[PDB]
Amino acid sequence: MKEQLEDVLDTLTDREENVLRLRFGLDDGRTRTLEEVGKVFGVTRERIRQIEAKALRKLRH
Amino acid sequence: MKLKILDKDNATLNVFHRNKEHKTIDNVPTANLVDWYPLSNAYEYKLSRNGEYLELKRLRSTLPSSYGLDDNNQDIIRDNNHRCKIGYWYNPAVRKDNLKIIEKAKQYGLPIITEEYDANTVEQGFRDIGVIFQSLKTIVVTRYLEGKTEEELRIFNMKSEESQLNEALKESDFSVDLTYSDLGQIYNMLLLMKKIS
Repeated sequence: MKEQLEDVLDTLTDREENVLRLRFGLDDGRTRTLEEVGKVFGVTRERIRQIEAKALRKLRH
Repeated sequence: MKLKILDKDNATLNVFHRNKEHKTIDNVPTANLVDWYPLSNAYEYKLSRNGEYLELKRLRSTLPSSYGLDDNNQDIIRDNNHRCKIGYWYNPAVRKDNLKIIEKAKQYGLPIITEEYDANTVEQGFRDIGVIFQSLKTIVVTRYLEGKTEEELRIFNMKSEESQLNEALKESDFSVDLTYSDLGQIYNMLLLMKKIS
């Protein structure tokens, strides 16, 4: 799943790859909450959750 | 906007054109990347109508207003000191604000994209910025629990950390999102440094 992510994020815009990256804390190591990520990118939590719902769903087809 | 750093001699950039048409600029320089590339998260580059310029676009975001562009003002977007030219990658404005960011990262004690770095330095960079974030939320809740007076107890402290941070940032200081924005842009810098290795 770690190798598939680095290709699934390359199919997303940088601003989405970065919210998923910040949230899940790939290079960060630690995990960021929905609110923190929402503060970093200046957007609501529901939107971030929509990005997650767009990325995690891409790992199917 | 998609910056795909290929072989570490150049890169390619995927941007929108006209009404969401797809265009790609090859032979994109990775050195002196500080100059033209925006670290904002609230802006992105868009190919000019007569495609020889990359001009800024303000995204829907509650982030601060960098680069002097507050609202996709066409008279500013089309200005030569607020847009890049394909071939001669200046910025500009972008260079100023990005230099300010690189000053902030210097203040925090994080490796910057202007000087020498390897994978180790960048890894340490992310490792430290994580500490910075954690400390930031910790302080954002610490200096918040002074009202009380005993309303916290074991009723407020109930789950979850997401809820706690929501209720705490709901009435937090206005500067918090500015600092968070700074950290965001710095994070983008560290990310650029990471993918350049």
